[PDB]
Amino acid sequence: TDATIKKEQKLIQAQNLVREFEKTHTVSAHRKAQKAVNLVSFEYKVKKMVLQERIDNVLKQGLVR
Amino acid sequence: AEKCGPPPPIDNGDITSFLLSVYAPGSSVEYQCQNLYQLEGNNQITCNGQWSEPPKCLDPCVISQEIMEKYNIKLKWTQKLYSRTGDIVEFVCKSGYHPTKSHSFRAMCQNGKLVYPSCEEK
Amino acid sequence: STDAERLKHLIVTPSGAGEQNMIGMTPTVIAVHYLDETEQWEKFGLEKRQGALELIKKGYTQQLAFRQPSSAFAAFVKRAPSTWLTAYVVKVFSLAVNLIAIDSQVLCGAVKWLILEKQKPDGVFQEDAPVIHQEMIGGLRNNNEKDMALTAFVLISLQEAKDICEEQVNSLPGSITKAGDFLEANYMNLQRSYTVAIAGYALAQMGRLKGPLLNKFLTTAKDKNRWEDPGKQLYNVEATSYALLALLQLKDFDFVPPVVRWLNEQRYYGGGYGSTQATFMVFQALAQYQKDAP
Repeated sequence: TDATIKKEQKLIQAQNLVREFEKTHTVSAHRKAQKAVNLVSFEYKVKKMVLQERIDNVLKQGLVR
Repeated sequence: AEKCGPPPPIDNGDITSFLLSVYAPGSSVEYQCQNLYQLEGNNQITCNGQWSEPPKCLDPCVISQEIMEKYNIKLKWTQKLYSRTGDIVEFVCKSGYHPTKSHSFRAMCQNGKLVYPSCEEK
Repeated sequence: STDAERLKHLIVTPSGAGEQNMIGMTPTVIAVHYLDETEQWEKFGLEKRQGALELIKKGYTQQLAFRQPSSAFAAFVKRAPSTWLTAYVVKVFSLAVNLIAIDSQVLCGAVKWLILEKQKPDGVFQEDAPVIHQEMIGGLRNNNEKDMALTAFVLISLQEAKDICEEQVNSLPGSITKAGDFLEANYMNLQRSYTVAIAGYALAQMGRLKGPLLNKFLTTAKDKNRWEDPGKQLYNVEATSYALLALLQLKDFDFVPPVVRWLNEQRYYGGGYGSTQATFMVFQALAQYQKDAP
């Protein structure tokens, strides 16, 4: 089931990069987290909204360098 | 198992919806070909785990100016260039060149093939 | 790296219809893209980045109002869909997935539309409803070699959205291959340096700009630094930017320094009547240079 495999690999990579962005408020982690969240399938709709809310919350806190 | 996997990928075409990761049992999917491509089969193939026989996109025909100028021929209505599967194309000779009777100047388009008639000078 | 003190004017408010709105997104999106990948935000003012991101959000959601039900795009909803506008929106949004949130189904619906409806049997993409603002399309306005240049443009936009639409569009690889087949077939017959540059970038993305085709690309450059044709210099800047991106894909870093030198020596900082393709490509190429810098 390589389809569902990749469907979940996109999710975990988005989770790790969003966590890295939350820990490192930088432009690099912002771009990587945004690209990773956008590539998550329509299946995990509510989970995508959660991670996108977390990216927006980090952007409200501000970022450095 | 009783559900279904991914829809079969056809050539020169694709499904008409967002590709699901897992497909439900008994659901049919619509297929569409590219431009001028003629479909041959049921556009909606139904879902056990094995999908129904997907339809086939029959290729069309591209009549380029290169092949025609090499044969010293034009079109009767000189210029659509593109022809669908079965559209009859009517060629004519060019100035000075006369027909060689190699093929009738009314050519059918089957899949990809299309036989070009020729014209020769005196 | 170009000083960001000049680029302050590229921060605009997206306002317009199905076409002006993209002319408004283009400078804001490409400026944030440039400053991110060049690491000049601290000296230019990082506090402005968040505000510029909000501007990009506006253009995104505003453009969604012109998304026809066929997933295509046009200046109005009841107007005929444009192939170039759909390809350009795909291109701008594919760069914007690194900045704001974007719905994947929108881009992929537009890609499926371009593949199924607006690709001809020989892989050519056809513009059946030209845009109203022929100044936003750059050197592609010229009629000569319109088939080659439009196919290259759509192909570049498809290969940019590859990351986002690989899972949902299975016809994408075949369509990309058919477009590259047409480009490779009629590349050596090209006479226009703009088409040589944009088709060279498209083939280089596919790994096809090799052999005599590659030679034609590199020999089209005058003084080995620019790709120019008789016409407006905005077209020549767009072409040289496409060529720089092709070179960066080709990893021919011994050819790049003169081209970047010429691009910097033009002192082009964006703006001007119909400067959309010029601004987008020049700063896309410079940003990708700083990212792929040797």
